[PDB]
Amino acid sequence: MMRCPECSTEGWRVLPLTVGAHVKEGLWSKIKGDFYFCSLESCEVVYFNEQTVFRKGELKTRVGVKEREEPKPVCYCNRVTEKMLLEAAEKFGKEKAVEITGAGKGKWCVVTNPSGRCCHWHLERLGFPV
Ligand code: FES
Ligand SMILES: [Zn+2]
Repeated sequence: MMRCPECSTEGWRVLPLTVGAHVKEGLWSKIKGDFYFCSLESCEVVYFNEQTVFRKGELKTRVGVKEREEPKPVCYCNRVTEKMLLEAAEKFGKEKAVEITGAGKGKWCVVTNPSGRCCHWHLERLGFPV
């Protein structure tokens, strides 16, 4: 609902629980309420709100959609990278790759995933309908 201050993309709400799991611990005192996640590949911003912006360099976690080179995480619960997904998609086809990597099968995404959401959105963005 809130728009990224850098790229204008609508972000999705994330709780302090999620933000604290992904930002460098030295920045925890700056986490004072909800943030919004910027999912745009080109934008340096990862979390933003009225008070504070955390860019890629302020996170301890690599955010898959923001990374140009491997490792490019997609599923954080099951430790699946873009490379694993496309390697397997070439061998077994995109649908059997999702099934074989285990991407999307976890439940702890609000903490493991920087977006605070299940990795389906990124899987779908990559052409792996789930
Ligand atoms: S991040 Fe993929 S199932 Fe949680
Ligand atoms: Zn942005």
